Amino acid sequence: DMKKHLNDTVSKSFIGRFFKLEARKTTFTTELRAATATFLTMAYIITVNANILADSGATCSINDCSTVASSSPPGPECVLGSNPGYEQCISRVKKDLVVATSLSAMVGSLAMGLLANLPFGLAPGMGANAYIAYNVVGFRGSGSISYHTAMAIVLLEGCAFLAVSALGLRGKLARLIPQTVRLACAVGIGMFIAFVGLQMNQGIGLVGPDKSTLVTLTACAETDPVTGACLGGKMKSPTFWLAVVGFLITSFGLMKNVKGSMIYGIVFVTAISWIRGTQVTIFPHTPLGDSNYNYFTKIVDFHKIQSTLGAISFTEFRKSEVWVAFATLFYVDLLGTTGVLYTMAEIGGFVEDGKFEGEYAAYLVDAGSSVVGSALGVTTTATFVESSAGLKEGGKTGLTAVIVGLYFLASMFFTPLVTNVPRWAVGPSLVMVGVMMMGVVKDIRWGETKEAVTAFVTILLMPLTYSIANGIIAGIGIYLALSMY
Amino acid sequence: DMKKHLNDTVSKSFIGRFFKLEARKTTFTTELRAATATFLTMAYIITVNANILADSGATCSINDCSTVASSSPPGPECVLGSNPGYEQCISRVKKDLVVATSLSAMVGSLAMGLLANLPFGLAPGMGANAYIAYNVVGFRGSGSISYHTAMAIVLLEGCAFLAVSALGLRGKLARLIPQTVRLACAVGIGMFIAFVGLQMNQGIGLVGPDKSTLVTLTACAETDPVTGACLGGKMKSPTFWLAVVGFLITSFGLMKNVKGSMIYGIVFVTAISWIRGTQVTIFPHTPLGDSNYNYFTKIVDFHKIQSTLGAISFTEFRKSEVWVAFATLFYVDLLGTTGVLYTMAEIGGFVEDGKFEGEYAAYLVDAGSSVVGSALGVTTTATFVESSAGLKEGGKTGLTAVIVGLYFLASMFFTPLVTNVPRWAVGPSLVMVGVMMMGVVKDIRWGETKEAVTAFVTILLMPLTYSIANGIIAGIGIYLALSMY
Ligand SMILES: C/C(=C\CNc1ncnc2[nH]cnc12)CO
Ligand SMILES: C/C(=C\CNc1ncnc2[nH]cnc12)CO
Repeated sequence: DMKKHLNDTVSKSFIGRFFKLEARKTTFTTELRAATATFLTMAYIITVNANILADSGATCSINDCSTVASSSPPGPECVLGSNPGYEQCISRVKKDLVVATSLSAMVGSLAMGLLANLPFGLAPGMGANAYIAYNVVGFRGSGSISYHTAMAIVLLEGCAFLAVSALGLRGKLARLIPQTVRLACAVGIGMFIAFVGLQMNQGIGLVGPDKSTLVTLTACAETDPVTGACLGGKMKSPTFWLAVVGFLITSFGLMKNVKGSMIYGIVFVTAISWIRGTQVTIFPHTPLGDSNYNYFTKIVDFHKIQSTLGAISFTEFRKSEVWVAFATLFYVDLLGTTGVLYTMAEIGGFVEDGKFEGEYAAYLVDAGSSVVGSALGVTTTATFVESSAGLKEGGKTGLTAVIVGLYFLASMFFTPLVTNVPRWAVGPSLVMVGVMMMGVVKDIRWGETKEAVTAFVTILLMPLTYSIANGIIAGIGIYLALSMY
Repeated sequence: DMKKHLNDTVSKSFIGRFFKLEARKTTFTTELRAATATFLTMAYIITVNANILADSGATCSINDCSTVASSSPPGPECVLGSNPGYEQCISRVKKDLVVATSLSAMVGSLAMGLLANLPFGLAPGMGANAYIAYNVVGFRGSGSISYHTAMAIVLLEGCAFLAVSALGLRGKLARLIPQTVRLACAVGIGMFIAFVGLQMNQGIGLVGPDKSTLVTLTACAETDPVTGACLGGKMKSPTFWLAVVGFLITSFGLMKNVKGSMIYGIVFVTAISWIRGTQVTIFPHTPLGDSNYNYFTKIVDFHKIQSTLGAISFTEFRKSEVWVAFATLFYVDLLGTTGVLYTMAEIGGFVEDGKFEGEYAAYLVDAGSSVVGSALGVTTTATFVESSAGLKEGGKTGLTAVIVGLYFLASMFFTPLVTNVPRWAVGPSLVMVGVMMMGVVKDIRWGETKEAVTAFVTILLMPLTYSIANGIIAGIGIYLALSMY
């Protein structure tokens, strides 16, 4: 009877009256269990998002390169790599981005818990970060838009979404969109994300260049340090097989319904790779590896934001090729939010005939916690679909988001253990999230050619052309041209 | 009453008794209408397959190159292009391949009509030719296997299939395969075929190379003649827009259910491109264009096979990297035939409780008419899924295949009109067939992760790695590893 008296003294306290613990039958233990389940399922993003945004040309630029035998280092030599100053800068930025993402997940999860009494969790999810980490800012200073404007457009989009959802218009704005294009985009983004975690610059290394044909299987061991082409060997890379083993371990966690799956595989691969000396190690004997090991000697640390702190440059909104990014970010956010939260509501005992009793505040918290992320060094956030563990277990009030935020407190003190995760351990998680996103393709009306052609074009043009915007543009254009009357 | 007496004098003739026109209620007019419908739907392959196999490094080799200022032309300079002798050789081979494909479609359609009394049509379909035109023989002499062995493996596979289906084993052989892998392969082959008709060497030219990322949108006009890289311009290619217009015309033929769709778009684009003088023309003012126009001056011709006549080299079955191609061709044929014909049977009034009354001969005719194709210059054939027009209209006997063969007689006399079809008019047909193949993805069990992971891996690894065999191997390996007990 030890649990019963704790539950009832909590319920009769002011917390219980504030959250109405008596109504919507549930106890403190069930809510805590739901919160820990959701955290275990969704904890994979503290490192995945940080690693995605770290190799995305952050504040570090050509001005922070080291000194070489030449007079001054020009552009395309430092951003490529093989330079100590830029590597140290990127290591510091990757160290900072973990704390930035944890703070961005806490601010917004606490808001969703307090302002609205709903059991959800918020953090900067896939999509928008996968969009403006390789398509807008490019890979290490590529593309046309610098990193400063990439946060400015996120701030503008968040403010625009807040304005649009405050006074009621977004309900009538996201309903006129065709039904097939929404699902086609949702599938194409997942396919593109899965494709990203395969190349031999951000993933395991299963795909590379070729002269005659564009893409060829090159999981190859002799790997040129400067660029990444191989001088022999095929499907004998010591790291690719370990990554595949980790992916198999993760995949054999989805069946039999284990609590959290991706995090276990990530930590298994990382723990195996932490061994100093083997050919699969993450700390080599170079001075960079020595510094990384010296920092890893201590397991807990209190890092302070010093590099990518709030710093927004509003001096680039005078040209083209930037407003299109804003338009497509608005489109993607509107596509996601309009469906994910309403679908998530049905699992719980919340959906009513024509209202939700908390929709208005939940939609404003989701958009509201985007300015805080833009002036932090991260991208837009969204209600997580992979929070169904809590709704399946229990808990109908704001003891899920608050406890998730309290757990995320105990996630930024372990920065040394989250900064040395190898790049090849991320790939399996990206592939798994691509599979989960693609799982919805069975809801598309493939019968009539009008929807089938549009869906196929939108799905295909995203991974091949390596740009999310082209798929949406080509889907909308085909749908408009076919329906000309 | 003019039609009635023709119908009854045909029925009471020996043809009617031989085909049992009285039973399986139907008349001569209905069967002829069904045959013309099937021919109009499926006539798109006389030129598509010829164009696919023409730029696949045919008998033409380094020994047929012209004379230049150097002593002798080495390998990688002639097969690339920009040489008169090789261009003339490839033009002659493309001229011959149309007649070869027409003969291969006739022999086998007549057999399916006479030996078995079923209304189907046979021709070398997509898949196997898309496989051994860019993956085995490669693009113009690439890869590891010469063109001579590519026909030898087809002959061996056809003989093996005939032996396997003669004495009953293939019924119990194609049933132990997992259900998800079959559909995953069927979708991946379609995706790969659609991807093929996009590159700027065999398709419209929407996809090309890039340094940082592997694939980038490059529908670009300034196009280097030697290789195909552009020195400026984007999405302003005068031929890409015409190809897109043709694709739209074809797509606005699938709704409203017009008889044949792809052929109309192909002939529209080709007729527009036949104009001499414009920047989109197919006959330029170079001597090659002058010779092509001189041959096009006459509209009808009786071409005789002179280059790729039966010529099989059985001297390469001593090494590796060839038996794997045989195994995967056997796998693909077994995957296709086991489902397409049984599904096609249900539409007609033929399927019974446990038999088909004609399955045994139909399965042997399909495999039997592969040796004749191998010793002709083409690839394996299969019963066409896009013959549903006849079964929907009428006709329950062998007046469909015989009339289809008679029509294919009136398709090789028009070689000049089938040899000058531009390369950019083929792409829309490839994309449309990719859409039709992908349409089946809704039948895959995406619920459980065991099937979803396998299906996603098999679907994704085909277009990215640019090889059909890798997708099948990676699907089978994952399915075997996940189910280890
Ligand atoms: C809505 C956006 C991205 C969509 N991503 C996600 N949307 C919903 N749940 C998730 N879990 C992980 N990532 C996501 C960006 O605004
Ligand atoms: C079975 C094979 C290829 C599958 N291709 C096709 N299978 C069935 N119908 C068709 N129509 C056009 N192409 C096809 C090769 O043996």
